[PDB]
Amino acid sequence: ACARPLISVYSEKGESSGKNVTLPAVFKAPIRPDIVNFVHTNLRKNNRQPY
Amino acid sequence: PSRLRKTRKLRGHVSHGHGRIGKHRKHPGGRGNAGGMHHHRINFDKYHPGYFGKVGMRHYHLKRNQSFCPTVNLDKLWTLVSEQTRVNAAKNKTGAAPIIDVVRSGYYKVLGKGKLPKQPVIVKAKFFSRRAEEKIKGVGGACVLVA
Amino acid sequence: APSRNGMILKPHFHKDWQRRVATWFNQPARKIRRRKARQARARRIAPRPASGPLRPIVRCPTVRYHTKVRAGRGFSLEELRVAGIHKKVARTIGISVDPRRRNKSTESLQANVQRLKEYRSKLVLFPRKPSAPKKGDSSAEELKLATQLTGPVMPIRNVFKKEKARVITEEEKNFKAFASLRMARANARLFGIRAKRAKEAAEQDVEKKK
RNA sequence: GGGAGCCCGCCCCCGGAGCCCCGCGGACGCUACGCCGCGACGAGUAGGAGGGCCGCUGCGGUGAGCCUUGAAGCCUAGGGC
RNA sequence: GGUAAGAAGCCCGGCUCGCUGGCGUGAGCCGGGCGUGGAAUGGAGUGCCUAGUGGGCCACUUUUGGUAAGCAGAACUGGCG
RNA sequence: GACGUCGGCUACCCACCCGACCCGUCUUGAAACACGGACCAAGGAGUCUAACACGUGCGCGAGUCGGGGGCUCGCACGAAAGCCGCCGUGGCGCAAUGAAGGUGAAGGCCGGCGCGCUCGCCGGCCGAGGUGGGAUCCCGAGGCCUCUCCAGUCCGCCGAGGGCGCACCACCGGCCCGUCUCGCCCGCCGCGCCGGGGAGGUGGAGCACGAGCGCACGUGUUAGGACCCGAAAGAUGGUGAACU
RNA sequence: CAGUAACGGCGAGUGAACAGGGAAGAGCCCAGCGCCGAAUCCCCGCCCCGCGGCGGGGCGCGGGACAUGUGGCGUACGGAAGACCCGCUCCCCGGCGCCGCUCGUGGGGGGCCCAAGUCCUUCUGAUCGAGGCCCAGCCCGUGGACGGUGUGAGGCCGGUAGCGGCCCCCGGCGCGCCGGGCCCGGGUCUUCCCGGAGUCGGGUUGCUUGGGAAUGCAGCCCAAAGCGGGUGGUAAACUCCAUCUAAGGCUAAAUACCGGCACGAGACCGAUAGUCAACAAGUACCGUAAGGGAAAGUUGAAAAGAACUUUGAAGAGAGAGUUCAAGAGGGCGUGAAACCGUUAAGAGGUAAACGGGUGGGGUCCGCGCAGUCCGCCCGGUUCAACCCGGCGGCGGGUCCGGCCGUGUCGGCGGGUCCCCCGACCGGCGACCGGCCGCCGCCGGGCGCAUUUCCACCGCGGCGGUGCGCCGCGACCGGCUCCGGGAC
Ligand SMILES: [Mg+2]
Ligand SMILES: [Mg+2]
Ligand SMILES: [Mg+2]
Ligand SMILES: [Mg+2]
Ligand SMILES: [Mg+2]
Ligand SMILES: [Mg+2]
Ligand SMILES: [Mg+2]
Ligand SMILES: [Mg+2]
Ligand SMILES: [Mg+2]
Ligand SMILES: [Mg+2]
Ligand SMILES: [Mg+2]
Ligand SMILES: [Mg+2]
Ligand SMILES: [Mg+2]
Ligand SMILES: [Mg+2]
Ligand SMILES: [Mg+2]
Ligand SMILES: [Mg+2]
Ligand SMILES: [Mg+2]
Ligand SMILES: [Mg+2]
Repeated sequence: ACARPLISVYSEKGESSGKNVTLPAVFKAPIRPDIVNFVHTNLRKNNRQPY
Repeated sequence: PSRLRKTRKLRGHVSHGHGRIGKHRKHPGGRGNAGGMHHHRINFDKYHPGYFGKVGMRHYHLKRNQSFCPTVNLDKLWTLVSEQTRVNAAKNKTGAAPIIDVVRSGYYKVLGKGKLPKQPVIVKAKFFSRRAEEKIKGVGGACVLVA
Repeated sequence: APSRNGMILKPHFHKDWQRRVATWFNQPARKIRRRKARQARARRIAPRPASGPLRPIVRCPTVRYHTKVRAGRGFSLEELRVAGIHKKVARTIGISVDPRRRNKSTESLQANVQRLKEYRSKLVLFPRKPSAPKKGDSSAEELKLATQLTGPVMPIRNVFKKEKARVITEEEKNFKAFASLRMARANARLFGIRAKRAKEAAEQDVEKKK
């Protein structure tokens, strides 16, 4: 359970309103560039037509 | 990725890594498992003992459903039931001895491997072994046969 | 040629297999076509269930499973007779009927009859014409719902009965499961030969009489 | 902390002792996959391994990239790495 | 050409034995005490995959057949390959 | 020394001294009186699928999985992506051993009941044995000191010595299945050509507090056309007596 | 399931089925057995409807087929007929027209259309280029795909998006009418009925299969029965069990689709590649024939395709002209190498060519009309120092106060997920409001021994260097020698 601050929402013209939302725990997940690169490279081949 | 493969490093070399005295021919020794008795006998006899020959009785129409009998050891028997059932044991001062059905979890035969905790159980199974029954009786349980 | 302890492998690629290679690039198009056909068929029968007719309760053979319950092809004629539904009428109301299925056990018969009764209870029989004839439901339960029934009708669930903790007596403790199994196997193996020996002894006594 | 020594007290802090060590903060050195110092060694066919900011083509991102005030390609007794 | 030049070695005390024995052996288990075991040089041990090779030749020395051979055939070592 | 003078290693041409035989290949041996080769441009030969084994990276982990199917989009990017009482039908692993009928992995200690009979039966206790080597961790006398003598809790380094001892190796024991020998007893719904247990050898791809599953990369061996080019052949179906 | 059971010089190799999870799911009809007066069917004539996938009805002692068997009931899940228990009477075919335009969110086909710069400068032969235009800039945007237009265009044009519009045809679902066909049930009981022959099966031999004392298909021979027959993966006898009813027939869906019709797409090739064929390609051409089978794209934006003068018989040139460019001139974009002619330079009796080291001559390159190269410190017009106000920032702790936030304790107050105050601790960069110290900026002072720019005479101190050719001194390291003395 990492420290998750509060993120302020903004209106259609900027000028952040009074509503606030706590940071979801997904943004505190570990950053794994190798895993992202592996998954992206293996997944980008699935939309490929045969030749 | 052919980029990382060995063929890229062999460009410029005459023999391509297959020797210049003995070239890379089609099938110098034969195709497949040829020569298990002649000229390849040493490999078969020193790495696959019992390859040649026939042993045992034949079974023409063999069905795997008849011989289906999964086994579970007493080492992991309380895992088939929820942990709260095991927590509600050695308690209530009555000797509840909850019933464990292994056919429900997908097991027919109960084997005696492992150590059973000191708590009475009711074990219902298609078949039982002598050691498993001895362990269950010693712990303080009972074995029940179910068809 | 073998080389220092590899597996002995026998690939089945000695025929002209490249002539009969079946690719699966058609798989997403096949799934889309199946989904479109399924949606069109569901739309064609607007109030009827999209899955189709009700299926009976069936237990599986082949002792491997021996305990799972799945959907059958159709209700047997005995079940229809007990439930009181004509075999020719039943197929017109959404009840699967097949005439090959036998009926050995009373429990399966009763379970299927109860299932048929439950299905009949929750059935909305629309009138043939706008005017309501006999056996047609009231117009109150006709505008209340006219939608499909997603998924199988009355889905089959393999339900188990929980057993309460017991008060085990000495009789259960004294029971010998392994010995009983061994004795049962021996009796099954030796029944015929023991009968033959008994017959031989009886014949010996009879020939001693005369 | 006490008892004392070849009348008592101080015997102080680097925002300053100013340095061949400064335990108070620390590169010009820190693309830590980086940088720096010591020693020994350097043949090679068949073959094996590693590094290529060596080269070609196309795809996903990225250079607020280049370009009719001139892209690719080609020629060059020009300047270099 | 084999061995030995010590800690995996010696010296005591006590247990076990369906083995062998007159008492005894013999082996195995536990407790305790004693450390540079000739010279000189090296850091060692261990596990997986694994290509190529499987036509050789020459020379000092020993040596078989042959009159002999830049002949054919062996042993040790060193080279060319 | 500075308006016809400077520096330009490399490249343009020429000269001199030394060295210097044409490349690729078979080969013990090639410059060979061995083979291929006039010259130039373009193309040109270790690939892909499947099955294995090992190594490496990632995720989960006694579990792991997406095959196929289904629900969301009318496909720009998409035939992608997200999800599933389908999360598991099913595969692999978690249990092996016999041809099979089948069987199927824990023991030890303590007190008692039979004569402790290295054998059977009752209650409690410890719960993968022991030996040797074992990276690391624990205790650790004492020493090193500190502007003088003593006392002294504290921050240290070394620390003789004494221990718990990972992983792994070697050995001695234990357990499971088949088989051989010698044997004594236990139970019943049916007392039998019933079933079960012991000790001592041996055979097994076993247990002895687990490590697999899926994806990706590389190497090696194969089936395929199988690194590329090359026959003398064989078979099936058709066309020719305009030559002879 | 499963590379499994099994087959196989049990070698190489071959190799299913059941169950389970799914996609889809739909059941039926004869002969025979029997009951109905052949109650059945086809053809020709006339009348009425519609007739471009020739039908329905009526009128015909008009014909034919059929008793050597048509039609109705009825088929293994039993059927038929009576008895009498129960509630009651709409399905299909052919036409006549009609309203809703019927999901890719208006079903299919076709036709005609629907937003916004050619805005101001500036390049160019020509912009679709560049800069700018009430906010990345001017306007549209449910339209920022694509193609064409003299380059590289959201707004020039066609299109693109749209539950956008209009105009015709077709298909499908529903409404009213006409012609009709149709007197069509369930449960119990009682009485009768209920089966496909040269076929099964057996022997045999050949082929086939995983099927092994023979899986299936077969030529030949034998050749049936009816509580019978078939199957129960080892041949045979006896004995019980389980499961179907063969030798007659029909049927969509989930499945396959290198040919045909019409579309869409690509991490594919880019004219020796990709189909043989990007082009008058299965064409030219070859063979008697079966057959074999190519090579071959590119001017230019626009032909504006060179008028006209001159030599030559002409092919060919010299002028002129077009074009941005013919230094693009009809096989014409770019135009390499092999090879050839000429021009400029060098050289030449051991074939040429090559490696190492210099020299000479050319080609241009970089200087320079000295290049003595700078960069700091020192000597010879305003503000820093110091105050006032404002602004922003940094760090700190009494945690000064609250939030924030981690572990425990308390209120059980709402196995895992939440609320309130109080205490301790990690107060962790998770935030503020005040306090202190400091920093920077702006505005006021601060008028000149301080402060800051420019140029010079110092080569004064430091650092890297000199435009090229050099020379000298001292110190060190490693070598080759020489002269002495002393044991
Ligand atoms: Mg379904
Ligand atoms: Mg060689
Ligand atoms: Mg050879
Ligand atoms: Mg030779
Ligand atoms: Mg050579
Ligand atoms: Mg030649
Ligand atoms: Mg090439
Ligand atoms: Mg291998
Ligand atoms: Mg060939
Ligand atoms: Mg032959
Ligand atoms: Mg398998
Ligand atoms: Mg009839
Ligand atoms: Mg355009
Ligand atoms: Mg455009
Ligand atoms: Mg427009
Ligand atoms: Mg049998
Ligand atoms: Mg071509
Ligand atoms: Mg040209």
